[PDB]
Amino acid sequence: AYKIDGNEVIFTLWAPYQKSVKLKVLEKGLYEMERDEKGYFTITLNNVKVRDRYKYVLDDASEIPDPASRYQPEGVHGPSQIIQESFNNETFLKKEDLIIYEIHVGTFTPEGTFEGVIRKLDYLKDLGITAIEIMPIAQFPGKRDWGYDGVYLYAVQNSYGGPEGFRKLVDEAHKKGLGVILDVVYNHVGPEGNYMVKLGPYFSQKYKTPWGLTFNFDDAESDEVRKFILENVEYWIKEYNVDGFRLEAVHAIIDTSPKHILEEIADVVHKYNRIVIAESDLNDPRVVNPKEKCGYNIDAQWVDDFHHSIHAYLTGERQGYYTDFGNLDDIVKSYKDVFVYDGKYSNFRRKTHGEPVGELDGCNFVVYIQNHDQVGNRGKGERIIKLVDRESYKIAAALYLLSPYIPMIFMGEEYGEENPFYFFSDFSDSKLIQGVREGRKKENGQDTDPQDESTFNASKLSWKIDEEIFSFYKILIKMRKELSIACDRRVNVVNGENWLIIKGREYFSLYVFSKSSIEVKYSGTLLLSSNNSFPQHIEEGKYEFDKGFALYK
Repeated sequence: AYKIDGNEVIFTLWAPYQKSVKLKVLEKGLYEMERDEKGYFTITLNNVKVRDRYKYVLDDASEIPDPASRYQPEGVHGPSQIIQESFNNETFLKKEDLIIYEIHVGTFTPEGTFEGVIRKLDYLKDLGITAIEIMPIAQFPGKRDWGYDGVYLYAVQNSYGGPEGFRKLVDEAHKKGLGVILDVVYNHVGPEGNYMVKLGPYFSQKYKTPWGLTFNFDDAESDEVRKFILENVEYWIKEYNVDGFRLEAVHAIIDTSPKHILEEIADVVHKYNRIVIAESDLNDPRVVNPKEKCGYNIDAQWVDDFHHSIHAYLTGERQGYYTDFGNLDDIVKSYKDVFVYDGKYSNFRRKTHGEPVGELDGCNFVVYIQNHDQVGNRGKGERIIKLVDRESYKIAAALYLLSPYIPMIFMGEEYGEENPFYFFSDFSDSKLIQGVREGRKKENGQDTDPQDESTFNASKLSWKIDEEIFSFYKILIKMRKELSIACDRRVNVVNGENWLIIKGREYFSLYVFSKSSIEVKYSGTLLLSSNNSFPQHIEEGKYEFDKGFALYK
């Protein structure tokens, strides 16, 4: 990194593999750097200002961007740039009022920039969302990427609007009473434009993940790599005033140290009173358990079991991981016990999977019927709206929005967006271009070309409003708040062949998947319905209901 110190600025580069490194300040000089014995290279300079461009030149004369670059104006292979130094001591977000909205900046808006998301803030606020979640903005190759190919952990993507656009987005979100959560990647680096391998043991020689290589957290020289990650979390908070984080694939962050890097990450976010959420495929409560119960004390985790159980039941799909799901029983299991695989044999995984969650309340978990993976990892990128009828879509929306868990809405879901969301990338390396095309075709059955611009264009939201769907979402969100549904796992669930009744402290819901005669054990007054066949006031008794959903107070 660099540190601005009055009128001077000190450049620090960690590079144990390197005998000697030069700082090349574009159009100024080449400056020999001083080397300490742990292999940190330094110089303090007097003639450097905001906006100056630089690179490092290595033993073998080759020139590289700063791996801790704060800005890559010309992309992943261009020079690094010096930017203005910048936060609130607290996030105003309360974990239990959290309703999350997932945004891919590039496709969210015709603009495809942060400014584009600023334009939608009033709309999001009025919808009833309390936090936006931004998919990764760490600089990745070209302009079209989900974000997981990011390769400069500190550098806000140039083509989204860079440092200033992001800072402006968070400032405007705060003015409007909305939090921002940044999706961040601490388990891997993208395959194009990363130069760390030339500098030191950033990557493990011990571990292989689905992704491939991973960061080195527990082997020789790993102190400095732990710092690189820990300082990154601190950086987003101080420099951008971010409210929280969503950690990509924590099951791929491998650490056998006495104290797990995941626990240290949560320490950093909590020291600054922020929130962290984990994407975890472990079904293991240690991720969110407090330290006194041997956990990392992360605030919440994504629970795919909830999505899968709804998706597989409603669609009839059993391909890939859906094979582990499909029964109505699975939805009730996840509504009661959170995990469906809570220590039970998985045919998909060919092993016993998961662990019960205990008495953890609902706000340690996040659920959804849609997100970038559950749409985008499908070969044809189909939203669930294309896979179920209108009533089923509404029933699915109710099931998660009225659950004890923190709900996350996928951009466009709420107004009935029909456009696909495809996997797209924007590599320039011809081997990587070939690999991604072949891999997406073989693994996902993707027929559109990930590297074709029209694949990105087809994934852009249309903003074509289905008013009836939008109204339904809006009222759901509002009723969730009024009924104090959030976090509260004290629910009673009854099911028959083709229906579910779920009762909480203040409400009951009827989810009728197919015309059924149902014994209703409660009295109440109708708050919301997926059609108008349900009565305003219901009393205990037996009723024949058509497909649909009804919420009673």
